[PDB]
Amino acid sequence: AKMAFTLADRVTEEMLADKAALVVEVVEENYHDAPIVGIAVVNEHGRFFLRPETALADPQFVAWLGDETKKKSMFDSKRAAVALKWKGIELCGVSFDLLLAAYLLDPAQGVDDVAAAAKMKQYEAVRPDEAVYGKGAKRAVPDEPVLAEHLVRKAAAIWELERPFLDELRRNEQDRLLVELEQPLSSILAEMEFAGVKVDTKRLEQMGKELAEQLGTVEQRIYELAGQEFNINSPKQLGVILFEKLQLPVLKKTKTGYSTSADVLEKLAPYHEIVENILHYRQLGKLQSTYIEGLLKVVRPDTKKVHTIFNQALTQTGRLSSTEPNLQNIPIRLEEGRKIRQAFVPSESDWLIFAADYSQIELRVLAHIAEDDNLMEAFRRDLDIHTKTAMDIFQVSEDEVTPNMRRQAKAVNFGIVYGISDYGLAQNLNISRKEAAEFIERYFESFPGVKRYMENIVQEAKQKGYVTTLLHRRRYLPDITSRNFNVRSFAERMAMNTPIQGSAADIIKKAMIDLNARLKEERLQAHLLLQVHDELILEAPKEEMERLCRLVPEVMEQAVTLRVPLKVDYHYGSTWYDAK
DNA sequence: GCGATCAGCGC
DNA sequence: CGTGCTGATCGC
Ligand SMILES: OC[C@H]1O[C@@](CO)(O[C@H]2O[C@H](CO)[C@@H](O)[C@H](O)[C@H]2O)[C@@H](O)[C@@H]1O
Ligand SMILES: OC[C@H]1O[C@@](CO)(O[C@H]2O[C@H](CO)[C@@H](O)[C@H](O)[C@H]2O)[C@@H](O)[C@@H]1O
Ligand SMILES: OC[C@H]1O[C@@](CO)(O[C@H]2O[C@H](CO)[C@@H](O)[C@H](O)[C@H]2O)[C@@H](O)[C@@H]1O
Ligand SMILES: [Mg+2]
Repeated sequence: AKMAFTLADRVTEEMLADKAALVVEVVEENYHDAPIVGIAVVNEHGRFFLRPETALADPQFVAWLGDETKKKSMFDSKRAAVALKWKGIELCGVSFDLLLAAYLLDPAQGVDDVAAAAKMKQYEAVRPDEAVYGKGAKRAVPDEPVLAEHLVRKAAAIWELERPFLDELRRNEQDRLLVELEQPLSSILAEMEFAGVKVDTKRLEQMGKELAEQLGTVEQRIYELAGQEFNINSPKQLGVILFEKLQLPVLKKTKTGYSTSADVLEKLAPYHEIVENILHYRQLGKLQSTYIEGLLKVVRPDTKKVHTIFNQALTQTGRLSSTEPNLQNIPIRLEEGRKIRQAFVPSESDWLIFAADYSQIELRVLAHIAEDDNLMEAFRRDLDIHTKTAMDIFQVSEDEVTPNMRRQAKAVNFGIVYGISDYGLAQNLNISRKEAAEFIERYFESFPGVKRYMENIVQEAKQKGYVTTLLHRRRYLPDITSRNFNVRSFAERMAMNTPIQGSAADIIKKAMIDLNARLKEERLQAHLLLQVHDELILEAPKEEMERLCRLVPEVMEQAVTLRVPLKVDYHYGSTWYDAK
């Protein structure tokens, strides 16, 4: 039966109590400068629905929203906070965010709406958002009666669920993680997203023109060498040309056909001149379609800024993700793509971009957690970790390490940092699974502490059912007991990797909170723009660079205290590209 | 229109 | 046989 509530035509005092579940509904997935379709408030006085036009124009309600002493419980408060920021309204006092609470309790559940979170506690008196709004082209805000009941039911669920969610977090020893880390970070992410990053669109357009030129040249060359025209961007069509018309060997196949991935094309290059051209085409095409045209599509015409959205409740490792646009994967490895970064500039005249990154934070975290004497000593001496790993696994002095040895040691470390299988390592180094496994073995012989940790963490995951990070983030691994070798092995690798990657996530998140506190104490105009897993990107007046060179690295390095030092490198320049 | 498949970017 | 995200193609 329907849920009782007052569909108010004006704001009343009882709607402004010092404790309430609040819903400020933004239906558009991208909430930047998006519409607020409705508001719901549930407190000790009852349940209320308010039309945005009314509430947001009412000075009492606005003041209530901005009053830090008036506590609010919400679901995805960042969405509401940002939508309100675009309307010039401040949201304060959010003491509980159900989305973040559910995320910390179990990232694997994929909770993306109130209904999903509520179902965790057998509460189902609320509908999934998709059921109410639909999806895709059929998505739309329903009539007021339907909308009002939905927002009220969501607010009611939040009101009822706060206590049980907080109680379980306390049992998991995650209450501080929510209240002292994720919730405060949510507000910082809101400011970053709202600020956005300025884009030199003319620069991007110029690069695009140039790429279009090169693409046309290589495209014709490809048809030339192929003896016919075909859709190069079609793995299917390309596969027929390469493996049927040109008879190149089939070294790898996909579930549906011939593989044409770069790793495969690399091996085929010697056989035909068309290959190198296909590779060149893939590189330029990726830049053109994804980084030039893609970025240009989401830049705001009025300010020339891009406003990403950081998904704080998605990854199972505790990392943040970025969308519309994704600003965590802008090219940097190859010089060609790297130039894309020249397009990201300061948002004000005479300001500069400042970037600071942790040096090998994942392996330092591993040295700390595993308490491996060799690895800890390596970082205490601040050694080149890849040269050092090569020295130990290949049993040679430092001057005996060749470039190829270091490359292979670096690939092994990559595998450790990301928890890839011996198969993954074999493909990465183009060697046999046996040889790959062989390197792993040599690594454990030289880093016995790491081997002990891996064995111990796997047993711990099996016994408790989950693994944890430095700040108590948790990840359940039900597959660790599977009688299927591949499935179980993956779970075991995640058991060892999550504490590493997840703790690194915990650290940079706390650094972000500590940094903003310091920037405020110092009254610096500098502010965060982006987080890219192990690095922070800021912009600030050129006159603040010297102070940032000392402040940023220090705050980041001191975020937590490990058995080994943390080290942060930094650079600044006129564009993101120049902050190298 | 929309999901599946394949590709490649940085972490 | 680490991952999330985005874009081009392809078949229903
Ligand atoms: O507001 C971000 C927050 O919303 C969720 C759903 O609760 O994701 C939605 O919004 C994202 C940003 O536009 C989209 O990428 C995603 O597809 C959409 O469902 C959460 O996952 C996220 O933390
Ligand atoms: O000129 C466009 C026309 O060419 C084809 C090949 O016959 O595709 C080419 O151009 C596309 C757009 O630039 C690329 O995506 C593709 O990789 C390239 O081969 C046709 O599909 C298209 O109609
Ligand atoms: O030989 C023991 C060694 O094998 C691993 C897998 O690499 O774990 C296996 O053996 C354990 C018993 O000691 C089981 O609990 C586990 O499920 C099974 O895969 C290592 O963790 C262990 O050191
Ligand atoms: Mg780094």
